[PDB]
Amino acid sequence: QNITEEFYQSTCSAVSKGYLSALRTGWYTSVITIELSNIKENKCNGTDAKVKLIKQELDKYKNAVTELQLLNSALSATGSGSAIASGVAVCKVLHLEGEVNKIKSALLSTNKAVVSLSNGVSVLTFKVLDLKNYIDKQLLPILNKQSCSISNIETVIEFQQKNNRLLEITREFSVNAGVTTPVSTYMLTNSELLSLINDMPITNDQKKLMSNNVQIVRQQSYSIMCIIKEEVLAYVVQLPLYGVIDTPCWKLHTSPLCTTNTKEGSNICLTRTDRGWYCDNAGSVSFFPQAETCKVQSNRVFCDTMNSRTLPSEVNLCNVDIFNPKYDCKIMTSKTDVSSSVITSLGAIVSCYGKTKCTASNKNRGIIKTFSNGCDYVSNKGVDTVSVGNTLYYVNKQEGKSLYVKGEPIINFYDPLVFPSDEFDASISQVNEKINQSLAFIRKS
Amino acid sequence: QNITEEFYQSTCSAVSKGYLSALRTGWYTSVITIELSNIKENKCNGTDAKVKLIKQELDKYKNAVTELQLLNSALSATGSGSAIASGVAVCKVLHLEGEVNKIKSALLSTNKAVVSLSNGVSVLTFKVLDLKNYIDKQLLPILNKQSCSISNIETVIEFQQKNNRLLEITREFSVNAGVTTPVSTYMLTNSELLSLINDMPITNDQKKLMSNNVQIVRQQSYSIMCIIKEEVLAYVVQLPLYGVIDTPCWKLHTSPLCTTNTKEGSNICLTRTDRGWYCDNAGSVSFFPQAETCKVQSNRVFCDTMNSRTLPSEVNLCNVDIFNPKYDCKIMTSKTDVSSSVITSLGAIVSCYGKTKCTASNKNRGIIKTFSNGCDYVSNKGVDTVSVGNTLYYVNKQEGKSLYVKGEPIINFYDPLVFPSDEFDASISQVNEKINQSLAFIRKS
Amino acid sequence: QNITEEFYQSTCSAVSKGYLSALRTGWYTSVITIELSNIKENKCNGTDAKVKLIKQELDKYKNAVTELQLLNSALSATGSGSAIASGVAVCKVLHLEGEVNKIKSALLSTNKAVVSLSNGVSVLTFKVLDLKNYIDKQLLPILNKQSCSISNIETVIEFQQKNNRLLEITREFSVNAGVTTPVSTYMLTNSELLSLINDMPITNDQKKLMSNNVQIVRQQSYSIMCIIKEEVLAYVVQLPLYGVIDTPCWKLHTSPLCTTNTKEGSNICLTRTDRGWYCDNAGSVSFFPQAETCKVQSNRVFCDTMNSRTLPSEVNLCNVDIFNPKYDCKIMTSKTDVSSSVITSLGAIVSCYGKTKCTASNKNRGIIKTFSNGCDYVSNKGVDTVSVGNTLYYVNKQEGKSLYVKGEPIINFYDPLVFPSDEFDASISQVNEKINQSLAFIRKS
Repeated sequence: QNITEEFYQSTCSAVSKGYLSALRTGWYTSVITIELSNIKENKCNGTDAKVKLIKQELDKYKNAVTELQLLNSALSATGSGSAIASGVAVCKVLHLEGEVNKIKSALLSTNKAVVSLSNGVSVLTFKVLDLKNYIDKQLLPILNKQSCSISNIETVIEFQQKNNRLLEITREFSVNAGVTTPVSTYMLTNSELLSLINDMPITNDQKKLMSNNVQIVRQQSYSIMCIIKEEVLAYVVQLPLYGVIDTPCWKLHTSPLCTTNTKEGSNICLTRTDRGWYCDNAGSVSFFPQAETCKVQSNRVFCDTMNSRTLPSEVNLCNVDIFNPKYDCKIMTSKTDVSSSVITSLGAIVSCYGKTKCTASNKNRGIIKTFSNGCDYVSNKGVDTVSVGNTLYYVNKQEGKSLYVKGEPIINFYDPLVFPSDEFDASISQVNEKINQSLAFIRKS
Repeated sequence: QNITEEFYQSTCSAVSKGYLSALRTGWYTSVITIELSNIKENKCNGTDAKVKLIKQELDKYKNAVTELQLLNSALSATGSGSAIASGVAVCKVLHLEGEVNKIKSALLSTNKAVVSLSNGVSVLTFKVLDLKNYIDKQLLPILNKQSCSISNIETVIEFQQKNNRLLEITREFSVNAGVTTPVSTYMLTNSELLSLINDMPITNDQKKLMSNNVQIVRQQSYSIMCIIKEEVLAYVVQLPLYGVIDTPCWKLHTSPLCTTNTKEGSNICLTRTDRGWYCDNAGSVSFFPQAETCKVQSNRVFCDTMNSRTLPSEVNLCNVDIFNPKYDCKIMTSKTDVSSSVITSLGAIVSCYGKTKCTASNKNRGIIKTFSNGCDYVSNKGVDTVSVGNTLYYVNKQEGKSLYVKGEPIINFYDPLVFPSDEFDASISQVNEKINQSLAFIRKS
Repeated sequence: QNITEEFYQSTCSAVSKGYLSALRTGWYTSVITIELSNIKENKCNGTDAKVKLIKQELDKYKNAVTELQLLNSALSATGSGSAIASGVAVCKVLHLEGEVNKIKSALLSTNKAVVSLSNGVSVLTFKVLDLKNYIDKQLLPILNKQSCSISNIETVIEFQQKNNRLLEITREFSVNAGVTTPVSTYMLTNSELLSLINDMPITNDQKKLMSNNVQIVRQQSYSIMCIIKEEVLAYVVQLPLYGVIDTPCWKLHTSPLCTTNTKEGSNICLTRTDRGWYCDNAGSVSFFPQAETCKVQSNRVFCDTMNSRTLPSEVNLCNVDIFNPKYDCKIMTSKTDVSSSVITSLGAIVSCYGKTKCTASNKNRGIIKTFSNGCDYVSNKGVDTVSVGNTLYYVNKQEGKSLYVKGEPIINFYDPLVFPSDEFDASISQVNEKINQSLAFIRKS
């Protein structure tokens, strides 16, 4: 079994079944903190070049802290916006009153610890960088003098190494208005992310999914700059929670269906509008119109429910009978008979109209299929490329069976004289109720 | 007062009033220069590892300069494009003939100075990096020899520190075709940007707005690579000017309005198309259809006028009476009764149709409101989340009064048999003039 | 000659002729390899600060390698997707079985060498970094001991310099799901890219085009992370091939055309929908609807054929006679008489309707042209800016002749009572066949 595909010659559409859902439904916010060192501008009387490198290094530390302070203005938000709303809610708790002392006390003994906030949110806190312990115990005795004298270059490089992460975090936040996605390694390293997942209150099997797909979790996470307060810098990393797992998913590919009679071009067209990803979800179906929202790993589909529409489960009847009386299947009518192709999971839909050259070829055996006027389909078995006019498409070399469901093209059932041929967002019954309107004008006059 | 909100049950739309405009209307171009050092490839006879680090460091300097020279090809542009047209105009003045000597003479004594160009543009010039003074007075005597001998690692690190900014500037320009936005700290640091704002010929109050919102000025600025010429590298930072300030702004949220009779789904819908940001501007109204163009800070709305349409001030009458005879209010008709929600500034519009579960809940008190078939609205008072089907929305926790304007849903005034139910971009009178067309066909036959 | 422009008052459209095509039609994949050093975690007994800097430096090397290993999960793909399909095909060959040994043997003696793969693809292989030779011959004898003793800071900096490129490559790949575009200098330096172009099996003249436009080749290239296998890291840089060169290209600008009678606003509009870039290509015309797909250098247009539609060459007849019986010209009808402007290559189209102030001005001479109600056009000769309402447009200061083709506005030929004024995607004959439908209802009743 695994990934299969069904093409409907009747409706010029294909369905890629066999996928398993993982759907984002929740968020887990985590507060990542960096201890900072509050220091006044010292005046080391000596002009030692070893110290001058430390002084200008310290200025980059000061400018980064100041840059982070200029982003706190940023945080107030509009309007939906709901993607980071759970993380922004945590930043507001960090302001009052003040809640930072509880994070300092918990991270005073360790680096990763759980903290309960004043609004009930129990957050995993992390201490990824301790700049305060460094600059005070190893840089303070160098500048806290008249003259400078004792200073080594290993401390200059050690400072640049411990500093660098901060500069990187500030740089990413600066050119992203305080919110970045995906979450970079500098925002949260893999060892920190893998440890963070293992400590989250989630299922034992949900941990293995996020651990086996850490690169996907980053692409669906947010890093939100919160406060800079009392020798502490804090930002929230908002991790996704997948409440819908292992339910079936299928991808719908649609292409224009037009009549191909010998006339100059006076033909009627028809195109299904319900293309996108579909996944069973809580007795209904979550529909994702923008395919760029879902990321497919192998046979698994990672989507965000916030970018989805929920349809009745009867929406799948359009893939069995477009004229079913249970669900009014969505179509659109026009006369734009321009050739195009869609590359499916295990094949390619080709809508060839006019004088366009539509072929499917093998890279060593030449052309193996030529498409006639109308909507057709070819499997990826033996095919390497698809050519429509002057643009070349590459067929997916994924293994799987393709089922060609032969059927009469639906557009042939309509009389072109009575056909409403410019419906932008209609449906099957919506076209039928308009055909009856035109027939009433003609017969009863 | 401050931020308030009005919901119109009649038209399924809400207005978020109480905002204050800042609108970009102009540009201030500034030329940021880096003195470079023109050096031929020296052959230091010794293989000293301290010098080999300087030699490969110097190669990164040469490759960055060469990379900047490959971007000057880039600059010619199409086509609108008008965002950087004022900055590109300055780059063309820098080419002739040559104007760079005037920038060298002005920046020979200081770092920030005003320069008048050959085409009347008086530009604030900046000298942010002096690589020529460094490599000639501290790196030239090291390689300008047979053997190498005297060379310290502090000079190797000092070179990497003075170099780094340049490498960063070239890297950002390289992967952005010579134009970057927002303007990063490496393109122009905060102290440089804050100083640059204080020297601009603008109002005393306009300086405080840009100084208090430096992160917003960056997001609406452009860094444009100009020339590399005579031991000088120059690029233009194009800063925004806000000519419209403190005028009222309001955001319009619209949602589908459909009849909800018990039939299988044979209902007529209606949706206002004029959603977006609106701001009073010079006796008219600037309309921003793409909400992503405006950035809201607190009660202040930062927009770019180049991405806006100018409508008569009577367009606000659609928020008082959709049937007013002064302005033909824009709507669209369809039959897509699919449930959805819109999160407003101080609430949420919910369009619930069919069997979809539409609720609004508090995180500790449970469900506090359930939405019936039709278009309704709930305030953010006491509400934490909104659920429509399988997708969960977070309501904005901003403080403000919400006004529920009760009224008969406008869709109930239309006879479904005579209703043109697939108008993609129509209006109130446009639907009425089409209803009269259908009534003339039926009665006078 | 060179760049010229023709404005059609009849159809409210302008054509920017005189451009020369370069069209992507193929891909050249190149495997860029970095030799890595497989090392177990040593325990240098001494706590030497010079070695502690090497140890933490070595950890960044280990984390980057681990980060690259977490991206190999990523590679499986959907669905079209065809942009990197030729590069993904090479990554799959690198997996079996194993093909990496052939790359090691070829790059054992040199750095750039040609390799023939097991699936016939002859790929240019590159060895841009030799970390294995460094860490084994200069870092292994430092940590491969009890105690540590001999260790210099020049080796610490040398390691950071040789390391840095790798960290950069991993960072870009990490936040881009293993595929980056444009190809940065760290993925492939200019000297490497210029050398790579010179060794490709392409025409002598095609090499000069890619060498003279290396910044454009990067913007149309892809860097694809392949495998990490046997002390080797490999990623594919997918370079564009331009099979269509020096064929004519022209850009079509369209704007709404509406009647301007004195009524309240009861006017009919008409707008050509076929705007975009057009280039002659293999006896047909490649049409690029999204202008952001093509990049114009001087008079040369760089486009990707995968983002194009192929139309019959008769599509240009709409720029000579919109009513020609050979090609049914695509238009759309509405009543949205809102003022707007389009900046062409050598002028500006202005659609002024209602009470909107539409002007074209010179920066020193003031207003030089005021636009009346209707669709007009002004050349860039003497014009600096165009004002429509509250938004200001900058006209392109490119040199070239503009031809004003006077003609009766096409919208004046239609009777508003019989005009179908809400066609979303129609054509000339499509509107005529609908006008005849309404005339049959009225006369034969």
